[PDB]
Amino acid sequence: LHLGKCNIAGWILGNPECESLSTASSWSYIVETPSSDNGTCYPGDFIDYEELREQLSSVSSFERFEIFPKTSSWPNHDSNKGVTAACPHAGAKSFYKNLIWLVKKGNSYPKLSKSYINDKGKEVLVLWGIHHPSTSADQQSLYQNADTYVFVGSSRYSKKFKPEIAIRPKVRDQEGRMNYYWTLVEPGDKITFEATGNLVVPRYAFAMERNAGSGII
Amino acid sequence: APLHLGKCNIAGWILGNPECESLSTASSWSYIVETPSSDNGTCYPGDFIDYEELREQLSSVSSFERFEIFPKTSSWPNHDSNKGVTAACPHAGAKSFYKNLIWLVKKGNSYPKLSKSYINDKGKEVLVLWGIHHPSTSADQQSLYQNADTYVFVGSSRYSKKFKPEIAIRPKVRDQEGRMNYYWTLVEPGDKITFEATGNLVVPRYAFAMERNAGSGII
Amino acid sequence: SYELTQPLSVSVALGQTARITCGGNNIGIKNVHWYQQRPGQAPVLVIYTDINRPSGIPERFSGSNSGNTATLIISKAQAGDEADYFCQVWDSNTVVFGGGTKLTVLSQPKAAPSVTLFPPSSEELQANKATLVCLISDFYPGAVTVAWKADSSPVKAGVETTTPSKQSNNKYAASSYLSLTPEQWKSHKSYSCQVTHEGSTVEKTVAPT
Amino acid sequence: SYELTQPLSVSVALGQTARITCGGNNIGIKNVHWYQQRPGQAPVLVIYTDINRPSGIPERFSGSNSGNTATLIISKAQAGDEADYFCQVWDSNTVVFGGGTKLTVLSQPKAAPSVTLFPPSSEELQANKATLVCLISDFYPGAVTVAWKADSSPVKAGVETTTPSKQSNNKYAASSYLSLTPEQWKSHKSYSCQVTHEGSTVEKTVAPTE
Amino acid sequence: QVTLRESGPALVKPTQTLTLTCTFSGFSLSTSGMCLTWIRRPPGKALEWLALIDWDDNKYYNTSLRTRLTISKDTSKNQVVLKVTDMDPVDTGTYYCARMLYGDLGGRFDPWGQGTLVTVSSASTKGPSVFPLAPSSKSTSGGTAALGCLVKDYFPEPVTVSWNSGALTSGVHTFPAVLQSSGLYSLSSVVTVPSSSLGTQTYICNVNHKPSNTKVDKKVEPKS
Amino acid sequence: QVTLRESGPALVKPTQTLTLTCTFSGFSLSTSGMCLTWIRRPPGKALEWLALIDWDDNKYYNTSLRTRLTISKDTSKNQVVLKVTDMDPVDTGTYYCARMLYGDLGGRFDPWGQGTLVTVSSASTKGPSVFPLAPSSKSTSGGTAALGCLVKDYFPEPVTVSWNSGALTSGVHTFPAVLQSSGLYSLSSVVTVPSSSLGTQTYICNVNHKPSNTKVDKKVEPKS
Ligand SMILES: *[C@@H]1O[C@H](CO)[C@@H](O[C@@H]2O[C@H](CO)[C@@H](O[C@H]3O[C@H](CO)[C@@H](O)[C@H](O)[C@@H]3O)[C@H](O)[C@H]2NC(C)=O)[C@H](O)[C@H]1NC(C)=O
Ligand SMILES: *[C@@H]1O[C@H](CO)[C@@H](O[C@@H]2O[C@H](CO)[C@@H](O)[C@H](O)[C@H]2NC(C)=O)[C@H](O)[C@H]1NC(C)=O
Ligand SMILES: *[C@@H]1O[C@H](CO)[C@@H](O)[C@H](O)[C@H]1NC(C)=O
Repeated sequence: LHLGKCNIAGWILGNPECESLSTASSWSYIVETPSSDNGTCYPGDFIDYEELREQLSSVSSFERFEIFPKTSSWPNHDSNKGVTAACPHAGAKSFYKNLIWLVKKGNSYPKLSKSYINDKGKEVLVLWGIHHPSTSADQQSLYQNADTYVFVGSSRYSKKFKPEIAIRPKVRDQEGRMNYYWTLVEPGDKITFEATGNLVVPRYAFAMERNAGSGII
Repeated sequence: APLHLGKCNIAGWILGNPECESLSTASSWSYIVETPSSDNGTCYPGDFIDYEELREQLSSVSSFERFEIFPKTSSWPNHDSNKGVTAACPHAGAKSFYKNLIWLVKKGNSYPKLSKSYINDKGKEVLVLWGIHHPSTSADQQSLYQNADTYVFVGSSRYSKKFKPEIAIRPKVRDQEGRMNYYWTLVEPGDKITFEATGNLVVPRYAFAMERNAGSGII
Repeated sequence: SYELTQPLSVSVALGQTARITCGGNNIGIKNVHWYQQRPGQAPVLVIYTDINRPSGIPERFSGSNSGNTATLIISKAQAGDEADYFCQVWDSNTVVFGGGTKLTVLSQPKAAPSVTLFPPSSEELQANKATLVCLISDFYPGAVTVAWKADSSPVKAGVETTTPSKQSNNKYAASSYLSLTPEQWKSHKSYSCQVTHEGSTVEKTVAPT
Repeated sequence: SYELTQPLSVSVALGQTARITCGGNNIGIKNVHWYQQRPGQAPVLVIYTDINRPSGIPERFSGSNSGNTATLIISKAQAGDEADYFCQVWDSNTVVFGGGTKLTVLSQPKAAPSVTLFPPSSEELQANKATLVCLISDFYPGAVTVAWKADSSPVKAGVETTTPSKQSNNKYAASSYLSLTPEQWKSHKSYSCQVTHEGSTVEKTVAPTE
Repeated sequence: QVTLRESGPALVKPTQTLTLTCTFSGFSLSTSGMCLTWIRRPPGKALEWLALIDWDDNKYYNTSLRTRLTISKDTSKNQVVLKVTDMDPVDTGTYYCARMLYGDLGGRFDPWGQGTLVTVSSASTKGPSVFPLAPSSKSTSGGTAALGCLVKDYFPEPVTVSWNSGALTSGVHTFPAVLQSSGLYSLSSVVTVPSSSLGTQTYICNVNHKPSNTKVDKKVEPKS
Repeated sequence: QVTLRESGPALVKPTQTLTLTCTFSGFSLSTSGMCLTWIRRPPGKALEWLALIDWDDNKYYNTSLRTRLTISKDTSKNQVVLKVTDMDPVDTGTYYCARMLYGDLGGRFDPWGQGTLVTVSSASTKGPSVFPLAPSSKSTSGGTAALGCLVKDYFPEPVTVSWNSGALTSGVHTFPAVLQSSGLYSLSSVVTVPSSSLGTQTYICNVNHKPSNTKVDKKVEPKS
């Protein structure tokens, strides 16, 4: 579709300004603005953005679904605290609608291990993020554990993530960074998340069926 | 008068961005004038860590001398110090790099474990800077540093951090889909700074023995 | 600087919900922290960055932040929640505190005072001194009055009475001292401390013996 | 889109330095790779991204790149360096090759050809065929003429001769064939293959019998 | 477990310099995002921030009081120092040492020290006279008795009172001091003990008036 | 080691479809920055790029010949297939398989396969005739003798020639073929062997013309 003053990243991640939209179910190309104000509200670097740009260029069937329900998928962690000033919505802190910033629950961030099998009969687009805190204080305050790791694994994807604690130049009042990754899950495959902190879990995924060709305008 | 840079920022000046002159160094200054967000700064894409703190430490200086802490020709005999060039840092049309950093590459089909150290004998705190390269693909990692699972460790009496590089395709910035992070520290006199890496390390060529003053900022 | 504005006092009925506001221009995008200071103790962090609750803080403490107003919510207000609350932000390399808000819990039940009274010790008499200590504790509200008596005459010289302060059990304690000379002490038949609290009176009497 | 330009050929003397230029607008800010393709072999990467040398490539290979011209530099040119050299880049997310440069090493020493002549095999004669084979090898330069003789008469038709090709030892080899009928081969007293190379003549002769 | 302690209740004459030392443990100041802060509270008066030092030896100050404040960290051992030049009576109050956690999360204080009382006066110190309060069973108590200690005529605040070197804590009630017309302070501390323990147990109240460096151990025993 | 093997020399008729198959080992096509590329070289012209497939299954094509190219990764078997429809005589040449390494270094080919010879012609495939070249000593320097094999009248190129099933490579010289006036090819292969071995050691030249699916083993024995 045509998405106004938002970019692909902010639209697929669900920036607060791009907003939860009904959207269409099929398109052949995508009309973007040369420079968009609302991309990634928390500072970071979208990995394989050009790859995802072309995969989403032409889609015949597009349906978003809550892969991990915010309410019951994370009992051992806090799913209702992950808001930031870098992602404001109408004078208050917010975050991406499709991602959940998981925080410790009290004085414990237990080992996380969640899985999802693709029973949608078509490849599902999953997106997540790893938060790199600005200081060691935020690492202890957010995820308790000092030495953490994130592991995202499927039959077509395997990578471990080691967060780095460092004070980046302040952008949107943030000195930490947050990268965003994504993978496609073939039908029948099982994506598995394993982390002890710094994981921005997915809330809404996207079951899709792509087409050949197309680009971006 | 104190300092002045002009077309470059502090980052491009301290690192040796080949578009700013590296040698117009007055021995002392009270404050610094520059263009903060500058065109010529960190030419290879990445983030400068603790950059705002480094600006204050460099705001007011009484004595400032640059010196080749690790001579390019003799400090790295088992690694290649003449191949570290990029199109993101151009000079007279060819590729170039920072005048004060050396991008080390494997020599042949081997990148032996690097371990270099310097003792502060200048009689004052020495400013040491180094970079960590994050390639875009595992093919670049094998072509530059041979080894697959590498690590960088920088240790001193007043600092300690281990660096694990992440291989990922970041959005193309200045014709580079990989990233390079820049770090710095101050070595008190008598203290020994140590570098231990099996790849991805952008070793320092020139350090800065200095004596700081209290106060001052940036204009 | 940056202005943080709180109300001076907030009062709530027992078992109800209190809401202390912290005003600031576009404060919704700023990180607000709340600190509780009960009378006579050090401040403690009860809510950091707007909504988060540290360990050990009871569940009735919550917080919100949006627009131009931060807010500290204390559901099921208890007597032990009477304290001073301060909002704070770290802004432009400077701490910024709010003026603070004294929270009082209305409709608290009354408590009758226990009144202990000591005669002048023998050692103080040897020092050519004599003091009567009247100790008043475990009463609510804080308002009491103390009257001393020589035999039956009501004395008014050499009397120092404290202001009642909240002790740890959320009630008030107070003390009154009657300074006499040793000759005055031995001169009279007895001395009485008379404490009046909420229409009721307790009187205790010591005698030189 | 992007247009790489090379010279059609470059010549150097033995031991001198060879330089092959790759032309392109603002090529200095682009990663140029150099590939070598020896006669009848698969290409090999000799220089990647401008100045880098892979393992096994002799150290006399180097490169440079600035302004509008990239260069492959071969010091101490050897006879085995004669090949086709191509430059290649990645522009607009496409592969772009150059026209290629043919490097000829001059001043090479001359070598006399060894000639071997085989008569028609008894097995071939039974197939109503007959082929004389004249195998010429180990000569430089690669310019020879071949003449066939029947007794002492010139042989016209039925002659197939190859163009010389580089050997592994950087010398040239050639082969010439004479097809006869079994009755022709038994009719003449002898057949001869004459190989002229650099003004020198080597003639070999075969005759029929058991 | 984090521990923040201040350095002794002080009496400072007007125009003199106060010096407070904060000793800490359970964490390192060199850790990223760790700071130490001095925050005071005068009588009445909202909380007032003074100075902060972070993990990189950077120093921030109450800009209204910048010329009088100096914060520094002892190169030896885990200690922080605050110096406040020419003190005024308005600078009287409790001075708290607190760790400040910094990050993109905001800049908050946890935990706080127990605080130290600084009194700016020209009146000079005076040790306390300690008299025992013989045990009694009349007012309140049941099978227990009530003995105590009278801490009289001292300046300035505070005095710390314990019983049996801290071995007795249950049933101890030290009342807030009274400011007498003489300008001095006086308080009383009592403890309810079983009436059968009188005679079979020694009871000693430990009074410590650090400003005068006077510490008294008064033995309280029944009057026979 | 890294290995790339092309699939068989092919003779294609004009307007037919060429199908090449490259098999690889020593690396995984799914590793980041790994690609597989088809590059051909017509006789008398420079290297021309055909197609490319990367680790993200993205496919890149020679824009000039996009309508005819089709590259794909055959799942499971570590094989990339190139389909070129409407094959014409200009498409004749050696087709190479090359791994392309992609990164910020800039996309380069290493290693290359040894290449497969593709002939586009309407002519009929003809298997060769093999005749022994009995040993002679007129041109061998020592005791050595020169025996060989005449591979005559085959189409198209190439043929392979070994001796004793590959157990003999020393002294072997296989001369390049001659394109006869009949349009067919002929070549000879000779091997210099010791004279003492003659009669007591069997020498068998092994000829294999894959386009005609013909393989001839020829024993070259001395004249008696
Ligand atoms: C930095 O230190 C300052 C003291 O040097 C401190 O100033 C204090 O601020 C209050 C206002 O909040 C002053 O005045 C107030 O007086 C009555 C007191 O209840 C209020 O009702 C009035 O509105 C009036 O504003 C205090 O007198 C002043 N403290 C003094 C003079 O000792 C700042 O707050 C400190 N800054 C920070 C960020 O903590
Ligand atoms: C793509 O294929 C075309 C052939 O259809 C190539 O175009 C010719 O390439 C040869 C080099 O072998 C040149 O001599 C011709 O001049 C080219 N003709 C045209 C019209 O361009 C082309 O080079 C191939 N692409 C690449 C990158 O090699
Ligand atoms: C310097 O800036 C120019 C543009 O002003 C840019 O083209 C060049 O790449 C920069 N070089 C470096 C080394 O930063």
